[PDB]
Amino acid sequence: ELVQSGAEVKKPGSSVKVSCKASGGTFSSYGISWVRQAPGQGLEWMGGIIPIFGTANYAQKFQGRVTITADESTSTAYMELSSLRSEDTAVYYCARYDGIYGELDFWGQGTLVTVSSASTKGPSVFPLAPSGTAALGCLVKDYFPEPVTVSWNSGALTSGVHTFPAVLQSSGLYSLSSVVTVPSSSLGTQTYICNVNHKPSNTKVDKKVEP
Amino acid sequence: EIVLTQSPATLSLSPGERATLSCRASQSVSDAYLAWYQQKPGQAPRLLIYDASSRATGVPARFSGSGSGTDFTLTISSLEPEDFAVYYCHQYIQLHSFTFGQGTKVEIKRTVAAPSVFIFPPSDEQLKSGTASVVCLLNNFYPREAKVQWKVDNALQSGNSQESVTEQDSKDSTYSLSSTLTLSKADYEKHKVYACEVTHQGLSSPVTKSFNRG
Repeated sequence: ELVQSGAEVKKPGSSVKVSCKASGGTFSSYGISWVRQAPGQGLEWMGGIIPIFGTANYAQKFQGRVTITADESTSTAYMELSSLRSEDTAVYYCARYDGIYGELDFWGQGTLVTVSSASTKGPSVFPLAPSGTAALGCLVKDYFPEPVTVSWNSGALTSGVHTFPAVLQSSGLYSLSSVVTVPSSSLGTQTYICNVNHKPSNTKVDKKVEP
Repeated sequence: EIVLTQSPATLSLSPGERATLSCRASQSVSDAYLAWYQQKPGQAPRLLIYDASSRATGVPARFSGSGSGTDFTLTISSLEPEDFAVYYCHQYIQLHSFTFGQGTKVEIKRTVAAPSVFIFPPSDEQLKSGTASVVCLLNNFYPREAKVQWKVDNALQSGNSQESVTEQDSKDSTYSLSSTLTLSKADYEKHKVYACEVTHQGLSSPVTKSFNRG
């Protein structure tokens, strides 16, 4: 596994520094690459590092705008991109490759970087109340930036769960609903909680959904 | 430097059918420093094939690849609903330069499915704050095309609903959809009957779900 840092907002002109933490410590033999993905766009390679040497290649596009480093002690690598403009909003993935090959055999979970001159807001969570199957859910309204994770019963319920893509409202805040279909019969007995986490604002909220 | 060209941009096929995706290189990447990745919605790319033809651990047998020089292919021999994804080729002949193809979007065709429709009234908690969101859910339908129209009392409302569609279900290839009508508390309290009317080819006549403000 490769563990990446949480998503962030940065204001235009500044610089971001994303962390990628390796498995166990045996990232000795292996390289680490940074590939980014702009929304609805392809995969774009920014650069690689072979950690035991602290040696970095970069794409021509990201010349001396990007700097990639490894931390030999606690086995983490970093991509630092500067002079962030609107175009740099993207998910930043780190991935591991073998120096004698080059396939990216393992990837980090992704790090969303929203380049915006707009402040971080945590969301409000409202219940979507129950109507032989019944829909119930949670509205997750007015947050910034993306993303927000939504789980049901701490992970006990995954079946029939649709969590929608966020919309950007005319206010410039994101909103999203997460719904679930369950048996009608279980309503007045099985209790249902939605577990919302907006990491950019340290907001964990758990909300019970009753009719 | 090396430009990878993927073709076609979109492949729309049913389960069982064969998906063959092409990837062309601007110069030779040899006995293949060429790899394929699968990217399912909301997820990191996953390695499928490397060295043009080598299958990675855990990747199902129905995936294979071939090619050399500048012409390559990835084949999903018998497509499965779980194969909904964007697929990317990647060349790595010189380790100082990794490039990727623009991806091919594999979409899964299926039989027509009717949306189960639900309507949600605003929470009291949201109303105390001075906004009313009304949520209409169209669940597990196919194809994408749907018409959601809001009816307040019985006049057609416009201009203050947003839609969002989920991506095709990995398991049954259906879409779900939410229409959210957002009004001020004052605007909300102007009317009584809030109705969602769904037109889809899975239904003989448009279904309507409604509640009376209470």
